[PDB]
Amino acid sequence: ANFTFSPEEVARFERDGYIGPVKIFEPEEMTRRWNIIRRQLLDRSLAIYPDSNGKANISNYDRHLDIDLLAEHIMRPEIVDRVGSLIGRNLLCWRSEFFPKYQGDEGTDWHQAATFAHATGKPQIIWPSDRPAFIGTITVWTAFTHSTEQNGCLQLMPGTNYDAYPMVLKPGEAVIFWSNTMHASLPHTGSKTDYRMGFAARYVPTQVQVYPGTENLTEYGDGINLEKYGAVLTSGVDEYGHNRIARTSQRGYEFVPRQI
Ligand SMILES: O=C(O)CCC(=O)C(=O)O
Ligand SMILES: O=C(O)CCC(=O)C(=O)O
Ligand SMILES: [Fe+2]
Repeated sequence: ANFTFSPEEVARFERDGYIGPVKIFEPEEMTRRWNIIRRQLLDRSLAIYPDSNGKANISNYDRHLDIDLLAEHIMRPEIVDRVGSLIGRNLLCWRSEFFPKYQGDEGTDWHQAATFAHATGKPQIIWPSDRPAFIGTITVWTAFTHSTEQNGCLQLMPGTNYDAYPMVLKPGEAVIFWSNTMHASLPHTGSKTDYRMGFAARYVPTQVQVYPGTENLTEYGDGINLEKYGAVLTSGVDEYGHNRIARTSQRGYEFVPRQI
């Protein structure tokens, strides 16, 4: 079993800043899992972040650190072998978050997101640098429900300032892109019972510093509390040790690095 990208695939990712759809799970399997996960999300008894109104809580950040199925999701070979083909075999999953969309939600115009924390503007991800430090993170956006044009799917732009495709996904399919890739989104114009649920997991090679400058902090903002936070070594080895790391989830799920 190997899901590394071909030189071709890797090439078009380099060209577009994204690649998708890529199958992670069969639609029925994804749905089966999401049926469990959806209910488990409700129990926060072991969630690493406390009750708050910050987006870390409201958008359920890093539940892969306490929900078994999410813990397994970020470890999946279908995800890891692919991301590894892009930024290396020594991979860290430093975050996961949910992206729901409901009837009436508006779309967004063309833009690119930054990895700075909203509450403080502090950079969350810092790459090694000679002066400006790169701050991007490969994001794996998995459709837990279908992502359609009708329910507000994302929009990606081919090629890379200058030199409108809808990324529709079936449950279990994912789109992989740099967190700062140019994108937009359509408004949700479907029925009120048709919600879209995307689960995003973000990865950075081991040499990247996650949550820099927080050595003596816990309360970080936006509901994020680093006390029980740790990045997960998804594959390879960590020759750095400069990041908070979680070898095990709050429920005892052991994260055994995959040797692509
Ligand atoms: O969900 C949406 O409607 C837009 C999402 C978006 O623009 C983003 O995640 O960068
Ligand atoms: O994950 C990202 O790309 C940005 C995250 C962010 O801005 C935040 O958590 O406040
Ligand atoms: Fe966006």
